Amino acid sequence: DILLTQSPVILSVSPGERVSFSCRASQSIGTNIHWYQQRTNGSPRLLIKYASESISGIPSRFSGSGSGTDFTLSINSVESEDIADYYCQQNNNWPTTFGAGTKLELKRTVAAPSVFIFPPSDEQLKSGTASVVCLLNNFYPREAKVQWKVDNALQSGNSQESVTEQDSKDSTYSLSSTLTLSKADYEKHKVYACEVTHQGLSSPVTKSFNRGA
Amino acid sequence: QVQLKQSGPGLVQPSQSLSITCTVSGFSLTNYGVHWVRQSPGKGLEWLGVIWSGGNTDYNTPFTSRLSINKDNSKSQVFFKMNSLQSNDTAIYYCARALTYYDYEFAYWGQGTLVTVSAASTKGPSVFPLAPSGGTAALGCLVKDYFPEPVTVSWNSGALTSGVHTFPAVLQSSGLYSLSSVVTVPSSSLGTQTYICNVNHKPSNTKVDKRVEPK
Amino acid sequence: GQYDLSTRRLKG
Repeated sequence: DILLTQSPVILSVSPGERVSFSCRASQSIGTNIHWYQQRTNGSPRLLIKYASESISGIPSRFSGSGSGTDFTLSINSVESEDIADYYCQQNNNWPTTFGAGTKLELKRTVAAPSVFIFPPSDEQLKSGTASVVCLLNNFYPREAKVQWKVDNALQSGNSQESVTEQDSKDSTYSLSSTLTLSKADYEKHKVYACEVTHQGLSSPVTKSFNRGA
Repeated sequence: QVQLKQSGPGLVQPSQSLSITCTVSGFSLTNYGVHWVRQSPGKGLEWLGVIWSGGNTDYNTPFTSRLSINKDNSKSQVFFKMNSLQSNDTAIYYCARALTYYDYEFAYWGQGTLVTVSAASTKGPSVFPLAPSGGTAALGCLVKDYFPEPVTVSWNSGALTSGVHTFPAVLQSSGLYSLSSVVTVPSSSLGTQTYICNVNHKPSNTKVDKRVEPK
Repeated sequence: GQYDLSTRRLKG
């Protein structure tokens, strides 16, 4: 089968800049290549067919070139909703094969997170488990530290983080940190705090509550 | 216009078989072939096979002996069936249609069907409020202890979408998934507007609507 | 670099 090599694997640019995706084939495929866009939780979207031919409803800032083994997909003025992975497909040789994709990230100005903390609901406490959630909202860049403290004891190993993909509108990330503990442990303590470190804060922000207000 | 609607996601036991139905509208199966493509962590995008207008099938080489594609023109249905699934067959499966009847440039895609191959048992989630406590209030829902992926979450039956973040599910040590969905709203609307997260875990047909209020 | 079923996006 034809091996399609896409490079680089990550691509980070700023809005309005031109960007180019690379797709190289293991042997000549003429111009028998198609390009696809995949947004978060989306299905692939056909952008270019046969190296350079336009597709209905696709913005004109998408174009493609190349022939033989070296092919390029180009966006001349990157927009925020262009955040996605981009895939090439060959069909000169059966079976049709796809590249491994290139991720396109967007740069933007530093944005400090807004921090919120939620105690476990009384509903969940009926089940014998307590979840404490700390939300970091609409920040950039992605790197962030979340430190948990219970009665000034550092928590380690009993929290999990999840991070959204970049937002299509404002290019920010959001993060959730969930501290999980047994109800017995949760009842044996009072002060619950998440401390948040981020480039956009001059000093760490701590959101805390005391169990039972 | 042209649409492809696939059947819902689900669990399949190892060494067992997979069945997906693709229903099409905006065109006839007698005029177009329908392709099947999957997307997995192990191998990325993979072309699996196609059923053509006249009923002939082609299957990609590593699938000839465990893949079967059938259709019902009158009912606009294409049936995908694959035998003896293992763990690396966990993937999102799409049906797809090309621009022209004979070609392979896939301009129309189904929404995908996430198939999880595992010996474990299906379990619906519990939904718990994340209650609100610069005039912007955050609130959400904790969708906890379900298997397998995915779960869909919306707010106020689709009417609230601005400021919504639904985080990727994380696998807990229990082998069960968990996620939270959050939204920021004006705090002055908390006494006037109702906020409900609509949770649906189709693998277990568990549908929960959780009202989230200030505690 | 690997595709993630949770987000339908490439992660690492």
